Amino acid sequence: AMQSTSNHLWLLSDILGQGATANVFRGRHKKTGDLFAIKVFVQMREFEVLKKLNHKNIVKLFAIEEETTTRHKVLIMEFCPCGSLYTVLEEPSNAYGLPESEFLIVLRDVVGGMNHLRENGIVHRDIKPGNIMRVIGEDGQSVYKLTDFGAGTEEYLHPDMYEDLWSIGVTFYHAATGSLPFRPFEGPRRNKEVMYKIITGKPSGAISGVQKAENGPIDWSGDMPVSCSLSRGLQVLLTPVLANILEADQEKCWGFDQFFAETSDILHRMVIHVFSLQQMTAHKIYIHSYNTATIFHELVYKQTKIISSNQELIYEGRRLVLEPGRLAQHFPKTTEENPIFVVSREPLNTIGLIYEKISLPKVHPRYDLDGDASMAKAITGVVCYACRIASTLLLYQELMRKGIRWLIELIKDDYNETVHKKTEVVITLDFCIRNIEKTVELGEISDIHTKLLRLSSSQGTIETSLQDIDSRLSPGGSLADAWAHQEGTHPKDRNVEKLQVLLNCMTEIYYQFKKDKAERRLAYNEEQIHKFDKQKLYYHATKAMTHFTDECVKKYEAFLNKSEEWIRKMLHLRKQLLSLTNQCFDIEEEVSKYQEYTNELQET
Ligand SMILES: CN(C)CCCc1ccc2oc3nc(N)c(C(=O)O)cc3c(=O)c2c1
Repeated sequence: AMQSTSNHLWLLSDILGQGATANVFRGRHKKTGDLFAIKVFVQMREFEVLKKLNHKNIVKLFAIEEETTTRHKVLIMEFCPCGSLYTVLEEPSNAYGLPESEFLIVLRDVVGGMNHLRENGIVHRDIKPGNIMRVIGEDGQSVYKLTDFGAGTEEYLHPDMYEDLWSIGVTFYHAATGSLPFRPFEGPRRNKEVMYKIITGKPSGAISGVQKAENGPIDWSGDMPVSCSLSRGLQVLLTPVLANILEADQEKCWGFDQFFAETSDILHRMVIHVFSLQQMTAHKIYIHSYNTATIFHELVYKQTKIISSNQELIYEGRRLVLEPGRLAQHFPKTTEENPIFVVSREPLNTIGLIYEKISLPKVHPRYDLDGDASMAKAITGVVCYACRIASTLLLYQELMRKGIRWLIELIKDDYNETVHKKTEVVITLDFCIRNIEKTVELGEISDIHTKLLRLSSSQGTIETSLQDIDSRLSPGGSLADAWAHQEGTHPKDRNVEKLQVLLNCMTEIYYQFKKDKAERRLAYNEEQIHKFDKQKLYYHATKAMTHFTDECVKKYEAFLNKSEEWIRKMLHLRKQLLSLTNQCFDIEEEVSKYQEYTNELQET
């Protein structure tokens, strides 16, 4: 049994969305077989004007047909097989926030879609992840579209409307943190009056309000949580956009013009990957392609507290000198695995990666299809977070080994250049101390040897202290990079994939529990499978957290503690080589005052 039309037909089992106004079914065309989104319920004019609406970020309304049996007005819309943004946020990998690249696609499509709607004059009123569909483009990247804006949601209401830019800020915060900005204790249900009190609290600059106790306080915050998977450079640019659109004051509201301007400023910026080798921290500098490198060093300082003049950059095993006027679009292309390492002559504190330390929530023995579903979603997102941090800690160590293996070669290049200037002084020394011996009232000569022999003696002390550094930069010379290969974790251990095996098992049990919740009750046979796999869900999470802390974190903190000591020894050797090289330049000019002095007397 199923309904049909003159051109389309759909099964009632293939139901997609179910709302108050109508329901949307997954249907096909009677002549082509292509899949369409069939929506089964003044109109003839406001619907044909939605047909001409053609935009990348808007679901195309193809045609309007009338059903056969009930003669109901049926809308033939574009089918989006990936679901809505809410479906994307339900996956455990996005439980603590979307990927940073995926987050930029959402912001670009949402802004690009509403801007086209404002050019035509359509107010969306309700903008939630349920109103934003996802389509895979021809290139493989996601494409987000708007669809439902005709005649919103309890969690995405303005305080004055609770009794346009508001729901957009809640959606972006939800997509960036994986959670809602204003959450009471028992959720926005019976604590609905608390939800209204949270919004009317209007802390202006703050964007979050977590009630971690029943009828307790409201923990405000103006910054993104630590679990946010976005880069620190993106949070600095995203925070003021949300804070200025999350307050009831129309006097202090931004409006679409200032919103579209500042959002376009973020999307027009390219990414420059920079890894602080002395702090063991990876960063992402969001800089426009037309800015100079001076502004680039400014953004590196605002994210690493490194002075611009002290920023010494390394790229692909060689030093990198950035001209203060060199545009950002002419910088070398960088990735997360091949960034621009920044080192400074000043001593820097070794911090490492900062992440939220979360534990496993206890599993309840109550057989509750809704309880086990909400429990499986939270515990699987925790493993995704631990699997995310594990891969980040592995990347930090692998980036650390390359940066250290490069820096020792850059130091050996500075040592070899000192040898070049040493041979220039030794040749000048010998060809001037012996050219006097050939020619040899004598105090004009004896004072030279008492000064030339002091130069050859102090120059020799540089040679002894240089070959010592050559012995320190040798394998096993109290500065070798061999410890980095024999301390932390490696891709050979395959720790990220060992956690990802247990993650897929927990996700399949979660997806099965997600299906078990749709079914109101299970049979006796399926009930025990739901209980047996529920216990396996705990053993998989316990096995992963044990392997995460007792292997990934222990080896990381052992590698980090070893790195903090090697940085001091490296900073100590750089100060000696710099002094020894400076002791070769000042004596290079001290032998210049004597090579022309007595060697060239005056006589007709
Ligand atoms: C990857 N798997 C988990 C997909 C999840 C289920 C699904 C699939 C396709 C869909 O395609 C839609 N296409 C539309 N045009 C509209 C609308 O316009 O409201 C709504 C939907 C869905 O909800 C939907 C859900």
